[PDB]
Amino acid sequence: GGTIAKVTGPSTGAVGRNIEFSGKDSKDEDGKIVSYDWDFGDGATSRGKNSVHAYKKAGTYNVTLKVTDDKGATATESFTIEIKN
Repeated sequence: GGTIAKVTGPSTGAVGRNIEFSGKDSKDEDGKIVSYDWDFGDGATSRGKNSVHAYKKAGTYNVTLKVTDDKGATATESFTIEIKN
């Protein structure tokens, strides 16, 4: 009930194009979020509230964001993106 991850991005994209994802709307109800860990669903990862990824192959990818708060609690949320050739 405290901390929530939120993922903002496009539901579709194209192979080879840089796609911007944001965690900006993530929240700790009683403190601050200190880190943003992304997994783009193709083995790639990144850190930072606003992160970027290009997919190398068509597919449907489940992007996850794990946020950590200033109490060390974590929360994860998912976002599905369909990448066409």
